[PDB]
Amino acid sequence: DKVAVGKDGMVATAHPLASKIGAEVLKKGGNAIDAAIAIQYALNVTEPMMSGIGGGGFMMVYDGETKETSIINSRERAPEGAKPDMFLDEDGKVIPFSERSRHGNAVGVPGTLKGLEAAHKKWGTKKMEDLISPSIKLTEEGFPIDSVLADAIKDHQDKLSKTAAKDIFLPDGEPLKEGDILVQKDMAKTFKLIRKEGSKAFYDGEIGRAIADVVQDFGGSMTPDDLSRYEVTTDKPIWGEYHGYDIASMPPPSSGGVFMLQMLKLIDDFHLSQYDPKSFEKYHLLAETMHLSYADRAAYAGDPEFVDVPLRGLLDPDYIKERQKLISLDSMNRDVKEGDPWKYEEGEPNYEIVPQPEDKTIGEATHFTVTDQWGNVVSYTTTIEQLFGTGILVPGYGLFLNNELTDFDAIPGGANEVQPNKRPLSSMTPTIVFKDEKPVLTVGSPGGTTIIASVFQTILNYFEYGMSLQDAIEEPRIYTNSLTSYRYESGMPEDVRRKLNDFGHKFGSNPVDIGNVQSIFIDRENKTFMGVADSSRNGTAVGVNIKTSA
Ligand code: NA
Repeated sequence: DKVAVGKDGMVATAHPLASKIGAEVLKKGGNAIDAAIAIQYALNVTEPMMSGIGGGGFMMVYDGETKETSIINSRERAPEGAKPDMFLDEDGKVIPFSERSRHGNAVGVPGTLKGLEAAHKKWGTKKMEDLISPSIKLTEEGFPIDSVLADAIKDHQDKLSKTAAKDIFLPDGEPLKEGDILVQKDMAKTFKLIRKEGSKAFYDGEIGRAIADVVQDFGGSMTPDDLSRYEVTTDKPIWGEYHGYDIASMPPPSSGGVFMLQMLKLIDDFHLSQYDPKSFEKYHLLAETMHLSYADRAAYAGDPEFVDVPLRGLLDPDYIKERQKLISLDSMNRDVKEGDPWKYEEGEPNYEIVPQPEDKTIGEATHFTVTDQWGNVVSYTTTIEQLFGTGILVPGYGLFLNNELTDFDAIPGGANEVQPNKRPLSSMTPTIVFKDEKPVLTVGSPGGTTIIASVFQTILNYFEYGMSLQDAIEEPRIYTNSLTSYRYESGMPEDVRRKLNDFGHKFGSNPVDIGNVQSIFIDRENKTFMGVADSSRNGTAVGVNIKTSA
């Protein structure tokens, strides 16, 4: 079911099998981290277009013992053979996203598996053999697919029809429909090999060199030395405060936390509870806020190891006011340029503001969350950049490679320019909300740049409007990053949309799904966990109740 309640454990994932697997891990004494790993593998199996060991993600973990919140950063790095103008042709103009998404240089160094390694060596309590076996037997013996997978295959037949993925997903040229069984023998082989040799086989073994060869064959410049040079990082979350709660989220190289918190700070003083959850005022103010935030994102966000992001000025109260001057109910801001936070901050941008064309299909990830009986809290957002990533299947291994490096700017000079060993700017937002410095909520969503809007709104809907968790998730969302791009979910009143367009907005004719939030609420005063999965997909929440003497 989409909503469940537990007392000793709780799991919320995008695929039911992964949910029941993680729940099983919790059931026989495992913790939230073990479950997180098992769920990662199960998601690799059942939803290979969203997450994988050929991709990367951000894993937020709240430790039950040390009471510390840390982040396993497994973002992909560019090879040192990667160049700033590698997204430009010989004529100095931007290669279309359709070709960029599938090319060799779009592939970054996969970091997921090493992230799982670090997580297992820090908080792991069960043998990873046990954690990977169910996924192995899920790829070996097959499984009946869901509607999301089938629709994804049918919508991306063309990308899959040029790689080693056809003979698996397009048997005779026909995509596997809902109910069809998906068998992945080669994937099972890779999982078994990893079960044998560990991460060694991936980063210093046959799998690595194979990935290298197929990448170079697709025009890439990645070497096995690039793989063997890779290490995950550990990040301290970015902190904000909203209506008495402390919010912990993802800092650079992700843009999620900073500007989600910025949107919160910007819209807080308008008190949206004053208006109706489907009124003109709320939607309008949301849009006006998002424009400013994304405007800043397009100019000030990038890998902190390479460029300086002005966090301190992006969240400064006086700066927030200065930007709030541009937000009003009586008019619409038609000149949406990035603000100047550097006033309120020591330092100077070591780059320039470089305009980018908006040729970006927006990609989808997967987010999941786990909670155990020891106060450990896991909120993991993992991704290959887009559905099936590049589409490139590692030959003989049945593994999809990401196109994460497209998250870089096509035109160099900016903070998010292509640099070697540099991590591309992400929009993912794994987030944990605390009260009295103790975890009470988990928020996270997939869908590239829209994620920030999905989380924000959700959080808003939960605290400003005080709605229930499922109501906060299911409450229709909107998205806009410019005066040209607008999206709205099914649920917005037609007259309100029409008036919004009369005010200068550009909402389209038909609605689309925005994000997919899985969340876990921690009710300590009732000693239970509540799990909710978004209806946008076939997500699932499963609770765990363990008897004493067990
Ligand atoms: Na992304």
